[PDB]
Amino acid sequence: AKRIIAALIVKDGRVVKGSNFENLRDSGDPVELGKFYSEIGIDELSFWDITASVEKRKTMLELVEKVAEQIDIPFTVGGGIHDFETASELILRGADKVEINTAAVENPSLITQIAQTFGSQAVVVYIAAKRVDGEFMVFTYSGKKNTGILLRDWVVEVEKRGAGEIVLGSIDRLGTKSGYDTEMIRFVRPLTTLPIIAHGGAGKMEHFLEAFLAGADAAKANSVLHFREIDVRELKEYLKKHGVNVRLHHH
Ligand SMILES: N#Cc1cc([N+](=O)[O-])ccc1O
Repeated sequence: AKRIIAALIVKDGRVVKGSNFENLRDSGDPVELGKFYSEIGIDELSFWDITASVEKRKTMLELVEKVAEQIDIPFTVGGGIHDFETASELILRGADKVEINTAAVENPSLITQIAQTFGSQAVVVYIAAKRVDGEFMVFTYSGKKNTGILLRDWVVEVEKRGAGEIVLGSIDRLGTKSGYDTEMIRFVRPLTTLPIIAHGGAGKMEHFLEAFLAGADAAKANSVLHFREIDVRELKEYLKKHGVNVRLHHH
């Protein structure tokens, strides 16, 4: 089974750079846009917040509460989640999963701490990687720091610490529309039993097929969806056509 995940970069409760969906009352409203995606076949949403520190905590909690009210598919929230209490408030307020990267690399036990209370399934570790001198290396602080840690080693440790999913982000392909980094995905696939979410490089429908052939369990994309370079229901139809298994109350 494969998942298509829409990623929305948000700031001050707005979708950064908005969208091309003229049928929407507000093409820059993350809740309405997310709601719409859920109705046309997106399997999950992922929100990445870049609000300034002062209002950030409150803005992210308001976001997840509003989203959880209106949508029924799973969603992830991320962006500067650095400790357990921040992760916890967001999950309790409505998010299904939290995404972490830098804070996990600096304190791998953070993975375990969140999973202890909320289950491994609530913990998504984003791994940003790039080729450096012929090796896949792990990068932190939004791609600014080469940690010197090998991708191979961090993937294995991440599963060991109890993460539920890995987002595998190729800095080599980010923003290029040249396609997902399938060599990187194939490199990581045999190292872990966790679901792998491909991120970085999506430009056309065929890129998604290639990513799944590489062993990804999900594929995440941003502006190619919001600017409607790819249509969600067309993409699902296309994937199904070529043999990809795509899909189309607790007290
Ligand atoms: N969600 C998300 C997301 C995360 C990162 N990131 O953790 O570098 C980048 C782009 C994104 O859309």
